Amino acid sequence: AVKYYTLEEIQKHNNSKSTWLILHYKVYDLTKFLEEHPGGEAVLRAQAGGDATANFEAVGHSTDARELSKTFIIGELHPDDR
Ligand code: HEM
Repeated sequence: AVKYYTLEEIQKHNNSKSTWLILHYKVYDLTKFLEEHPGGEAVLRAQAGGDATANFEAVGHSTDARELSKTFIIGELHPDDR
């Protein structure tokens, strides 16, 4: 299978580096994208844990981003979260 991650497991990644989150039932590791991500390592690290779909969408982001995200996809939201 793909190995989905629970909101909890994703929630464990919210300290300094470990920065995961859920964007439309999809998990994106951006731990090695903090300093890289133009928004500035802050909003990403803060919204880390999950429930950033609205935040991500609120920014809008472009096609390039939408595609990049897929390259950063680590899996999907656990089938026991939804
Ligand atoms: C799925 C992974 C993500 C990728 C690949 C990504 C990529 C990008 C890129 C390329 C930009 C440039 C803006 C543009 O012209 O489109 C950007 C800006 C931005 N992103 Fe992301 N992003 C991701 C996730 C997030 C998340 C989860 C948040 C919310 C916590 C976020 C918040 C922002 C903000 C605040 C900006 C700057 C807008 C501003 O305040 O001026 N991004 N992102």
